[PDB]
This record gives sequence, C-alpha cells and structure tokens, in this order.
Amino acid sequence: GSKAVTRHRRVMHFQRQKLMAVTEYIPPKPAIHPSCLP
Amino acid sequence: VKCTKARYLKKKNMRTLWINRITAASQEHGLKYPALIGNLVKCQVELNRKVLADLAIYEPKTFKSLAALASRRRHEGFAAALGDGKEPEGIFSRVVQYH
Amino acid sequence: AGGQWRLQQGLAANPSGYGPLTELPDWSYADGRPAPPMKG
Amino acid sequence: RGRIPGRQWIGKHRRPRFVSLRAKQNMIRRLEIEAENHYWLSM
Amino acid sequence: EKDIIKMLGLEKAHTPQVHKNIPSVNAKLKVVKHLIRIKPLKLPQGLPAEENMSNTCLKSTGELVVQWHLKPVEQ
Amino acid sequence: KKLIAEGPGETVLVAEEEAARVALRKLYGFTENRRPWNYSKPK
Amino acid sequence: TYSPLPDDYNCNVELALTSDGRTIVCYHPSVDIPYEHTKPIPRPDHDQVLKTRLEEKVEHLEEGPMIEQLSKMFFTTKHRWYPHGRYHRCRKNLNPPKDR
Amino acid sequence: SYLPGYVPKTSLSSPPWPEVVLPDPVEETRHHAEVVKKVNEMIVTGQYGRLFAVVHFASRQWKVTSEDLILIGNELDLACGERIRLEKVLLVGADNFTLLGKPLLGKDLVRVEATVIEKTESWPRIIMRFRKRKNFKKKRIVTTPQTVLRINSIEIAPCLL
Amino acid sequence: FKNKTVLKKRCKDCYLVKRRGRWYVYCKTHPRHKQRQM
Amino acid sequence: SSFSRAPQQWATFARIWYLLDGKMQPPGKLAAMASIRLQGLHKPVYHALSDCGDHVVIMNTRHIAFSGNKWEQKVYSSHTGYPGGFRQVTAAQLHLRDPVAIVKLAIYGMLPKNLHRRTMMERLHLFPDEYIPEDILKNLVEELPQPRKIPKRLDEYTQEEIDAFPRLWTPPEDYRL
Amino acid sequence: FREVVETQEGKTTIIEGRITATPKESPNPPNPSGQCPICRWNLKHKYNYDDVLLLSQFIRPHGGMLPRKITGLCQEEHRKIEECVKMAHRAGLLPNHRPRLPEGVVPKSKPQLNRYLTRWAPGSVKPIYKKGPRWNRVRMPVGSPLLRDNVCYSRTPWKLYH
Ligand code: FES
Ligand SMILES: [K+]
Ligand SMILES: [Mg+2]
Ligand SMILES: [Mg+2]
Ligand SMILES: [Zn+2]
Repeated sequence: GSKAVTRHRRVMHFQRQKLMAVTEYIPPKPAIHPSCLP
Repeated sequence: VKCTKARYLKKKNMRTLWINRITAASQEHGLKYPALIGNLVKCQVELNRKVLADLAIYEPKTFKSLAALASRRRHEGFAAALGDGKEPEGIFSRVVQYH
Repeated sequence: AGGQWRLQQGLAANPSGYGPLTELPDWSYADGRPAPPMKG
Repeated sequence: RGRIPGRQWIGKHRRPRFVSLRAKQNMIRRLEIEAENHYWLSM
Repeated sequence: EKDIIKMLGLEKAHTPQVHKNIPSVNAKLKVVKHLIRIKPLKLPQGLPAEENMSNTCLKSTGELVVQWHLKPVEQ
Repeated sequence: KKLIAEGPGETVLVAEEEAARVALRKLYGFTENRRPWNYSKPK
Repeated sequence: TYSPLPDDYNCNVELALTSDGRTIVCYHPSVDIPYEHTKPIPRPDHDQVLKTRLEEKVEHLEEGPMIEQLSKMFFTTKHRWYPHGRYHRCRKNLNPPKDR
Repeated sequence: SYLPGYVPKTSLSSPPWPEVVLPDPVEETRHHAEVVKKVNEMIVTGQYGRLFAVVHFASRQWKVTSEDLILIGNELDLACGERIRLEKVLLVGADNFTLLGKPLLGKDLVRVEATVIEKTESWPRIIMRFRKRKNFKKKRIVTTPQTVLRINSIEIAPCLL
Repeated sequence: FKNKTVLKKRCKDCYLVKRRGRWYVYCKTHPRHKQRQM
Repeated sequence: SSFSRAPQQWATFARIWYLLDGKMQPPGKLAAMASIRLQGLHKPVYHALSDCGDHVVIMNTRHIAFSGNKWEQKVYSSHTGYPGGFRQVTAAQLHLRDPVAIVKLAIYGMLPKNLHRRTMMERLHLFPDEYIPEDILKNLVEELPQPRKIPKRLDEYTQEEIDAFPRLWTPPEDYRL
Repeated sequence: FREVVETQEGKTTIIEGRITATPKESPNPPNPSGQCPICRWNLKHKYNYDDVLLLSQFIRPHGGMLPRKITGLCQEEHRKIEECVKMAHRAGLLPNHRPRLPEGVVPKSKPQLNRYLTRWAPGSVKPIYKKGPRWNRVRMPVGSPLLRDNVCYSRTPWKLYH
C-alpha cells in the first residue's frame, strides 16, 4: 500500500471522510445582519 | 434455486406495486404517497399497502374519505406548528390511549 | 412509516410489537365461548 | 473516457466518494444516541 | 467487543435486556457503548409483585407497567 | 332531468343498451350492491 | 366552508368523530352528473331502379401494407402482428383457469 | 397602512401554497354529532346493502365481504363446519357510509362470522441451495398446512351515539 | 495575444476587460502587453 | 357499478387522450408528466403486463423554454455507424432543424428501457405549433395544467398592481437618469 | 428627474436642462430603521429575477442599472439586483427597456429561443461536448449563487447546477 506520509493527498477512509464533513466549523449567524441595523 | 430465491422478490415487487397504485390514487385527490401514509398513522388508522391499493380500485368512495382524512390531519399539523402550544390540539389529532 | 411518531405517544415503533392489535385474540366461537390462547 | 486505473476502490488512484446529506444525518443520529449513553453511564 | 456482547446477553438485536447500574457492569458497557442504546428502567407502579409477574409489559418509554389491561382509558 | 342510470360501451348503441339494463336492475332491486341473501337459521 | 377536497367530481365526503372519539364516521354519497353537463346522442348518421345489392369490399392486401394499416388504427408496432412458430402456439394453455 | 411585518407582494413574499383556515372546534363539534346521528339513523332503518370489512386475522389484513373465501397458511384447531367470529375489524364500509377504527372497532358495533370448510396441506414447495465450485447442493420439500374460511355474514348495530 | 494564467498589467495604459467569458488585457500604446486568460 | 362484465372491463382499461401546452415550459417537466401517462402509472389498476397506457398530445413544442444556458451548453450526440460519423449539435441547432426532437428525446429517455417503450411512443403526438388535426382533436378528454407558471412581463401588469406595489427609494430631482 | 434637450435654430445650437416630476417614496415604511430600501420594506431574501416591479425602480429607461450612491442600496443587494436585471432582460420580461438603436438600424431577425434563469451571456458560452464521468461531471449553471440564501419554502434547497 501507501505510507502514512505522501507527496500526494491521500484518500481517506469513507468513515473518516464522513467525520470530517460533520465536524466542520459553523460560524454564528445573527438574526439580523449588522448592516441592516443602525 | 431461482424459485427458492424468488420468494423474496415476490414480496418486494408486491409492495412496490401497491405503492405505485396508492401513489396514483392519491394524486387524483391532490396528495402524495408520504402525506397519505404518514398522516393515516397519525390518526391511529393501521391499514397496510395491500388493503389501501385494493380500496383504490374497488372502493373509490372510501379511498377519497381516507385521503380527505389525511389532508385534514396534515393541515392540523401545520396549524399546530404555527402556534407555540397555547392553542389546543386538533379534533383529528387526538390520540386514544390504551392502558 | 410513522415509527418515530408512535414512539412519541408511548407506543411501539412497529404496531406488531404490542398493544390491542397484536395482543388481543384474533377470533372466538360464534356462541360466545373464548378461543384457546394463541401460540405467539 | 473516465477510466479509473486498476480497481476502483483500492490502490493509489481511487474513484472519489462524496458524502451525501443523509450520510451526514445518519452519522449525527448515531452520535446523539452515544452522547446520551455517556450521561446514563455517569451515575 | 464480540465477547462483551455475549456476556451481556445482547446476541439478538432490538431485544431489551436489563442490567445493574454498577461499576463492573458499566465498565463492560463503556467498551461497546457505540453498539447499544442505554435507557433507565422506570417503575411508575413500583416493583412487580408475585400477583403481577404475568401482567407486566415493557414500553418504549422505559416504563414497566404491572397492569397490562389492553383496553382504552376511560378518562 | 334526473339521472337514473348510466352505462358504458364501445359504441353509442351498446352503451345505450347497457344503461337500460342498469336501470332495470335498480327498478327490480337486483343490483350488485344489494345485501346478500340471509342464510342464518330462521329465528 | 372548509373542505379538505373539492366535493364535485366523485362524492360528498363529510368526516365526523363519535362522542368518545374512538370511531371515524364518513358519509360519502355519490354525486350525479347534471343534465347540463351532457351532450345529446348523435342519432342521425332517389331515382334508383336497381336494388343496391351488398358488394364485397374485401380488397387484397399484402402482409406488409396490412400490418401498417393495423399498427396505425391501433397505435402499435408491426412486431405483434407477425405470426409465431408452432413451438409457442402449442405451449399456450387453451383451457386457462377462470376466476369469476 | 403598513404594519411592522408587512412585505410587499412578490414571488417569494408569501408561500406558494394557499392559506387554509380550519373550522371552529366548537361549531365543528356539533356538526360532527349531526353526521353521526345521520349515519346511525341509516343503520336502524337498514338503508344499506352489501358490506365489506377489513379484518386482521393471522398477522394479516383481509378485505372481505359475505360469501367469500380466504386462504390461511396455518392450522386453526377447529373442526370443519365450525362457526367462529372474527374479532378485530379495522374498517366496515357501505356504498354511502364508512366506519373506521382507531385502530379497532368496538365489538358492539360490527360482527363478522366465518366458517371452516377445508383443512389441507399446501402444494410441495422446493427449497434448494447451490454454490458453485464448492460441492454445495441440497434439496428440501415442505408442505405447509392451510385452512379455508368462508365469510358468512357481516352485520352492524346502531351504537354510534 | 499570449495565454496567461495570471494576468498582470505591464504599464499604465493596460486595462482589464472581461470578454467571451474570460479576462483579457489590452494595450493600445504597447500591443505586446496583450494577454489572454488560459 | 351494476354493469355487465364486458362493459365494466372495457371502461376500466380504456385509453384516454390528454392535452399539454408546451409554451414556455421546460421539456423535462413536460416529459415527467407525459411519461407516467404513457405507462399508466396514473391509474390504480396499473400493471406492466397490462397495456394500460394512455394517449398524450403535446402542442406548441416549438415554444419550449430551457433554463440556464442549455440552448448553448446542452449537446445531443449520435453516430451514423460509419467512420467519422459521430455528430454533436447543440439544442438550438437541433430545435431549428426538428422542433419536436427535444421533447421527444426527453420522453424517450424517461420511459422504461424495454420493448414496450417503442409502443408507448406511438401513442405520443407532438405538434410544433398550436394547429392539431381534426381526428386527434375530436377524441380529446382533458387538458393537463402547465407545470411551470409563465411569469408576466412588465407590460402585462395592470395599472392597479403597478400602483399597489410601493416605491422604495426617492431619486434626486437633479439626476439626469 | 433632470432632462437635457437641444434645439437648433438659425445654425445656432442651444442646450438646456429642465427638471421633471420626480417620484416620491411611499410613506410609512414598515421598518424605518432599515439602511437601504430593501430592509426598510422587509424584502431581503424575498425577491427573484421575475419580480420586475421591484427591479424596474433601479434601472434606466434603456435597461441599464443605476448607481449605488443614488439608489442607496447596500453592495450585497445592489449585486443581486444587478444580476436579476440581467436575467430579466434575457427572459423577455423588460420589453420597454430596450437598448437605444442609432438612426438607420433595423435589428435582424434572429432565432427566438425562450429562456429563463440565464446566468451567463448566450454568445460567450460554449457547448459541453464532454460531460465527463459521474464524479467529475461538467454541470450547466442555472440561476445565480448570489440568490442562494433566499427564502426557500421547500425541503429541497435551490439547485444551481444541472
Ligand atoms: S438590505 Fe438591509 S442594508 Fe441593504
Ligand atoms: K486504483
Ligand atoms: Mg500502511
Ligand atoms: Mg479497472
Ligand atoms: Zn501596456
């Protein structure tokens, strides 16, 4: 197979790929955009 | 071997056929299959696909009564989603309890 | 369908699990006599 | 066109697999159960 | 993990089993806590008596009722 | 101007004949919807 | 004035519950086609000396043109109008089971 | 003439689906009672014909009417000719009215009776398994017992109100 | 022109403009500064 | 229904003719509703082994509307079978050459991949313009509603709706515009 | 609004500027605290390419967009309206705001192709001869990504690539 360190980005196990997709930064969204407010 | 493995396909293809016939009878009344099955369960009506598709062919006036009931329970769910609990539950949204 | 909604009403996800539909006897004698308990 | 060299899901150059929306929800549903399991294993 | 599932009597799936909430049992559960669903046992009527052993029923809420009458509530 | 019977057919003459047959069954009460014969033991 | 479905095409559905709320009653009588929504059936469709005897109009048609006339009047393909061999004509059940 | 939550009319200003207003529960409660009294008055007067019912029997739902047959795939332990009553009725319908259970109808409102006419085995069913290149082959034949019922009568009682 | 993946102005008279779905660089003073997006 | 056994059977399995107006409608949406009618998936008596399909008539197939830039991007590819016989034209090129090919190819791709499909396509009638033959026009039953709602141009609004919509900003009076 | 006119008499040209009646914003806005005409009327995330009554108030007589320092819009909404106007012209919803044709020009008859939700200019779009494999498909853009946060009343979100 392939070593742990590679010159190319190595494809993840699907379980890990799903984990990385769930654990994504979600920025806070204010109820009203600050620009619309005085 | 084919006849022995075909007993799993027969049961699968039947339910696929029933659903296709229910979907067709629900669109005649402006409904979709998920809104009929899901809201008949909410009215404690436990009728399976086999019976429902049989009713759509041989008892059309009874199937429209079931579709009108599902549409009524579906509209009560939206009304309750607009309130914050203060408004009481709908007439067809009540659930009979069994002890 | 409806499994999660049934769970919110203190019911089983499958109506076959418990309740009147499954627990109650399926038939009885016309005279009125009760039938012997079902195996299940 | 569009050959994946060798076998699809093994080796160096694989066929890319993408995470659907229900796959995310399915994983989140499992997490909510096990997170509630930690609470009952704590008393 | 396969052995712990046998010790806890969880071979067949979706089959509620009752265990004691103690450290030794909990430890075995912390090894397979991703294969199971843990819920507390509730006793609204209390422990089953000798005259109720055959009238019980475990609901999906986790409650054990000692009077399974199978009849609509009059209330 | 009151519908008493209605029948299908491939032609307009066959359909007009079946409609009359449908009306006669209703007049005599020998429809399909009629309640079944009672075989229960006479009281 | 609320109605789940329009009560015009099939029947008049009126849902109801019992006092105890353990039974759903549905009154659904059939609606009749009004008289104004119909059409009248088209009933209507010399110095002759010789009685017009019935003349046979069975014109000869070859296999080709005949399958084109049949596939147009029934809106089908030519394939079903071609014959089959003996093997299949003898496999068909001529006394099939009849349900009602 | 504009409120704080007023939005000028656009394609996405309001939902596409039409607004629905349900009846007043109070006014609707007395309308339900009039419909139940009407259907109950149709049962006392026998203003109905043939009836169909959906019964739950042997883990299965059957759309049955009078003098019809149903095939059961098990033994019931009843002599041929014995008359029984099917207790679970999910639905009983007529040409002009239909009754639904939640999920089962009351016993004092509908009575379905059947009769055993035949106790017999099914035709032989082939159970055979095969796996290539493993010398794996085995055959089994089974004949499940069956029981044929004839639905005798479906009668209802005026106990709605 | 000259196909470039990174467009860049080489004098004050060069001006960017988006045409035919891609960015270009035109120059009337020095026509050799002309570039096409690759 | 108290009919005879033969007429009851003739009615249940009868073929009905439907009418569709393709003006300002995307072919796919037209083909999605036309495909279930041709198979008979709108009938509760549907079965594959039953020739329970219906007739669909689509008019104004020359005035369909594509979304996006599909007139330019979308390509229909074929092969004559001979060396160098691989052709590729855009939807616009095909539409100007055959005003019913786009709608016909979308429906032919939605029908099941079996022998019955070529039989369902004989029961499909396409006309570029709104003209329809008398025969096909005498056996129509129902006109299906357009899936897409044709939006109104700014010249189609009445003076009521224009004045009903409020003005949002106050332009300067010294602006040349 | 201001207008300019030129009148030539006796080989002498005269140029003048005359004011004209100017429309006034409707009174009693729902949200007086809003910063631009959009939030003042609670229209944010509630208009599309087909809402021409809204879009016509921000364009010129010939179909061009108006400056942002005039309308008072926010850069976020000025870009949305600028893109929804592009798609309204392309769908044939603004037939009275056509470009000015100089004297002596008769537009040629061109294939009338009905279209909507046209992100790109037709002439600058090339055909997709190679769709590509399922995992690297070349999609066809439909709509605009600037309208992605608009209010959706369905469970399926706006699909922008076909
Ligand atoms: S929308 Fe509120 S600032 Fe532009
Ligand atoms: K590989
Ligand atoms: Mg390794
Ligand atoms: Mg390979
Ligand atoms: Zn330069």
